[PDB]
Amino acid sequence: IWGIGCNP
Amino acid sequence: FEDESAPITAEDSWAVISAFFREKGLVSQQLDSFNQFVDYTLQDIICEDSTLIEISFGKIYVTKPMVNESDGVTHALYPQEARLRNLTYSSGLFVDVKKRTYKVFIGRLPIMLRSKNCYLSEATESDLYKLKECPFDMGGYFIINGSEKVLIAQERSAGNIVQVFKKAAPSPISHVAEIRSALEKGSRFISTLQVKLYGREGSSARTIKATLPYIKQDIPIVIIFRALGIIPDGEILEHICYDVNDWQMLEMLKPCVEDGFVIQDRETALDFIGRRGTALGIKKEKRIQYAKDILQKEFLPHITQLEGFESRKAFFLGYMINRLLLCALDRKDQDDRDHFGKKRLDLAGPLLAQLFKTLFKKLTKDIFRLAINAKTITSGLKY
Amino acid sequence: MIVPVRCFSCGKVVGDKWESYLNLLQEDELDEGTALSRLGLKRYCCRRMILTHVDLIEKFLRYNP
Amino acid sequence: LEPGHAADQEQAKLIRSAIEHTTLKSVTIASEIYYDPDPRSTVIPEDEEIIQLHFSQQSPWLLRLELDRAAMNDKDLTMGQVGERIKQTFKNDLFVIWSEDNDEKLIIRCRVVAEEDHMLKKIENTMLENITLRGVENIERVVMMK
Amino acid sequence: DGPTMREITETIAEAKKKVLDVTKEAQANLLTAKHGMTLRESFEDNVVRFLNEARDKAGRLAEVNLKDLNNVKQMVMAGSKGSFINIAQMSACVGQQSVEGKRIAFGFVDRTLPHFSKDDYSPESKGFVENSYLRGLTPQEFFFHAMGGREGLIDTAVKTAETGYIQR
Amino acid sequence: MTTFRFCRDCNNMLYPREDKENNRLLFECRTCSYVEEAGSPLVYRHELITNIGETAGVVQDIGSDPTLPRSDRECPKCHSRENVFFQSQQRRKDTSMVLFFVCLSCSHIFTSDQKNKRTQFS
Amino acid sequence: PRQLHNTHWGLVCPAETPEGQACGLVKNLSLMSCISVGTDPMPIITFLSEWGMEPLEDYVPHQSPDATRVFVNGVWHGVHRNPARLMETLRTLRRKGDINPEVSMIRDIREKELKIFTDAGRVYRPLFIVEDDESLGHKELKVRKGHIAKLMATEYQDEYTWSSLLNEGLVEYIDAEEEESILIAMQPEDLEPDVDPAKRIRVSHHATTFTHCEIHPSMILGVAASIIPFPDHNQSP
Ligand SMILES: [Zn+2]
Ligand SMILES: [Zn+2]
Ligand SMILES: [Zn+2]
Repeated sequence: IWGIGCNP
Repeated sequence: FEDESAPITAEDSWAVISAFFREKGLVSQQLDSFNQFVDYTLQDIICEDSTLIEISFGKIYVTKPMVNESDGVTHALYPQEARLRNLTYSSGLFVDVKKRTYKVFIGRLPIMLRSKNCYLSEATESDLYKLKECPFDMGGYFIINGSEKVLIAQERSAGNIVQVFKKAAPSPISHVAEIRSALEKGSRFISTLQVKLYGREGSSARTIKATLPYIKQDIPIVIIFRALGIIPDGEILEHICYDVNDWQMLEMLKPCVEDGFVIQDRETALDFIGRRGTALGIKKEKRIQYAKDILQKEFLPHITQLEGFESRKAFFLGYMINRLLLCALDRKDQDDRDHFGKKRLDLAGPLLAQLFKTLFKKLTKDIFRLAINAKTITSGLKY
Repeated sequence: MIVPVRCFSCGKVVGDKWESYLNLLQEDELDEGTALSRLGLKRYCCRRMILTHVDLIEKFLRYNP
Repeated sequence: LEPGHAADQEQAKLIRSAIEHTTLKSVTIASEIYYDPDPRSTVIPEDEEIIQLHFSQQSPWLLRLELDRAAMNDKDLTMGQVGERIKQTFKNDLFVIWSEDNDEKLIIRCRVVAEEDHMLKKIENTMLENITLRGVENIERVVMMK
Repeated sequence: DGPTMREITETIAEAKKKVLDVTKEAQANLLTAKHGMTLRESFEDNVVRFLNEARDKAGRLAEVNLKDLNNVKQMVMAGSKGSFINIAQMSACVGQQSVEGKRIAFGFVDRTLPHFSKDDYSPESKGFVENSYLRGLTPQEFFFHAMGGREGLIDTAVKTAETGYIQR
Repeated sequence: MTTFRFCRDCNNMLYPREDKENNRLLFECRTCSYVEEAGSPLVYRHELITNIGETAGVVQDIGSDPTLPRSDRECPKCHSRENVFFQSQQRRKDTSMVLFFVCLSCSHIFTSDQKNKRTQFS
Repeated sequence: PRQLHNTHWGLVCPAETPEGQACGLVKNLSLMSCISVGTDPMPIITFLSEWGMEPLEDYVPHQSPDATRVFVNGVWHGVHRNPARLMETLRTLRRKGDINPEVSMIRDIREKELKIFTDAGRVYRPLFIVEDDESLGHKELKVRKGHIAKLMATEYQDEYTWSSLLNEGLVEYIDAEEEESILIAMQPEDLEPDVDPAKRIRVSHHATTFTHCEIHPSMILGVAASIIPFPDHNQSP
């Protein structure tokens, strides 16, 4: 949802 | 004053949409699929194997919805009553047999509400209110034993479509080109074809072998082309690689040519296959004949099953090999098994056609043994 | 099904303004906003009561038995 | 890294290349097999200098690999290293020669020392995959960080 | 703040320049691969670092603004529900969607949706959602955010199962 | 670049044979007894790093392909500004992101690769 | 299988799937999705050879590489040089109604292939057709205000129908497979040749290639999601 290295 | 040729605006969209829903409503996928069954598919099934060793089936008629009464006339049946009275909103099936020395009732077909065959399809608004059926019912379902039943669309992969796939680091096969050919009508004989590329990058002589049905061994593709009448190397590679300049692809095949050297003619080719599909006591001709029939009916059936179409399959087999190589050469990515364009959604229509076929094939078996069990059908469908 | 007797939130009697409201639209060709204020529905709780109601009884009455 | 060398971004690079596995496949541009009959003079123009320069049994078939200088000096590799590695791979069962580190092209030439063209394609393969030029078995990527 | 929204918009507009230049660079074959990485791997790497820096800085700009009256901020200052990431997606940029650790893949041949052209690695094409929830998402931003959304639902199902068996 | 030949008579693949006495390369058939001399001495070539495939797809009707991006660079030949461009059609991970343009006026293929290392792009 | 694929756009709702085990395996068709019912290919396969499709039995590749190969329902029926005019015709025929709208025809120019689909089970949706047959300006949607007036004219009278639009080449049906070969405009407005700061930010219309235009983007949604207010301001899950 958020971005790469985070949630989708 | 409002130039009819003036560009359209974003707001003008809903008009085009309302028009869409005004014509199809919300469950046209259901209705349309089922109507296609009743109207066309139903008949087409009565003509497949519509003959026995004579007795042949002719035309089909689908009654409006009626009820089988115990101690009573056959009544007309309206959905509202079918629900309440735990019935099955179905209509009778009548065929047209031709008994030749060498109508007729045949089962009940449950009917989808609001389909051409249903009583509510032509009903006006007040006709509905009198019939105790909400004018808001969209109806893409069936009424079986009193309960409303829906056939959920079953999604599956499409047929007759080449697809190459890489393979797990362990297996001896580095790539596979697959097709699951089947016939549109008649009987859907789905005999899978697999063109495998043996050996991983860096293995010695990566060979290509196909997998024919009923044959207990993968056959080098060159032997198959020759079995199909295409004998010389040059001619075979020409069906695979369509560019005389693509030395890399041509090079990937060198080991294929070598792998099929021994077999230098159509008969020896056919015998080669016939043997991997026949016991050790069978005479040459029978073997060769076995391989001919296989390549004719079990091999790439979606193309043809008739006779003089060997060149048509050689080019298609070559096509598959082309696409397989095009992937092994890192020039195309292996096919995406999740692309929706290669899926298909089965609905009431298609679904109802598998049962009906199979069932009609049982009713057709019994006849080979007015001596007609109508229940074989009305039960299977209802079941 | 039918015009609620009163406004859920405050109690205002509203079960007596449905026919009026209906006429205020057809025969007087007014708009729901103006129509509602002229029926005395000033606070939005009572407004929504009518502006949002759905007279489904009219459809039930169309059934024979 | 060892105690007194944790800041030398350069010793870190050396150790990286000494651990990271490296086969000939990772440094080769292309491989070819030529019919080059006269072990002395060559059919290939560019390699005339390399054969003369090597004077201060063999089959007529030639295996010729073209190595890339980038991946080369990158993984800190010498023509002499790569070559001496291949040679000490195929005992006396293979004639090996290679251009020098100054020549503009990195090229290796090998001859089997009759079903030749075949043995060669197998040998060509063994080289690109089974020969370790430098590094440890299994260790593939090797990244530095601070 | 009216001004903050201008600052936030430009902050992203700046990231699309940084990403646009790394493209021209890479399209010229000037990008240098980081040892043990493909050009394309390090290319993506940078675009993702760029975009995230944007998302982040866009979020702080929004965080800083909110007064003490701001109820969302009041909840955060106390501990009860809400974090930076939440305020940031509502007010400033929503962020970059992603499935399996990468930007939205070319489902169609060489493109994310049939509305783009082939070989479009721009942020708009590959899943960066510029708008906040407040501003609303565009159809493309919406689908991409649903793709990312589904990934979470899927392994919330998995993660759920796999843990009830491990604990046992 | 091992462009190989087939038999004159039977159209079968030819194989590399050595004339030991005169030390030269021949290609014989293994079906009949045909045999010819060789064009080049190159018998086999394996490109670990390849370029072929990059340009695949440059067809005459390539400009009518609506999905393709268009630019207005200048082709080194006719200087026209009607271009259609795509990335490398090879499907390797170790590929660059260089662009290949196609002059829609004279169908000339040019690149954005500032390290242009080839002349034909084939 | 349970992941939301790109090719699901417009055909299956991106939001309505059940949580849990059936997640992503149980889908819902978007408001305007339909499913092919099936058509006979004979007519098409006949027209094809009447129009220059060389039979596979007489196809020699080294003698015509540039040839495009044609497939119908998976069958490679033949080859055809200059397929461009055949494709123009095929589309015109379908836009008349001489070829069933339901039929999917795709031309992959770079791949030298032309594929036709007549089988049942293919999911498709309707899009506005955009061609430049209009002199006055540039490329425009073939549906004009005059058409919409007739549509609404037939509404108010409760005869210009959805089928009329199909018959007059104004709208087309499109399946995921064909969707591959086209470029779609999101809003008919970005076919056009100091900004409200409250609006959401959007991208440009650098497209002089548009072949179609979405009827309305909110149609990617299914029935359930079509009831959520402002679903585009909500978190995905
Ligand atoms: Zn009130
Ligand atoms: Zn011969
Ligand atoms: Zn030019």
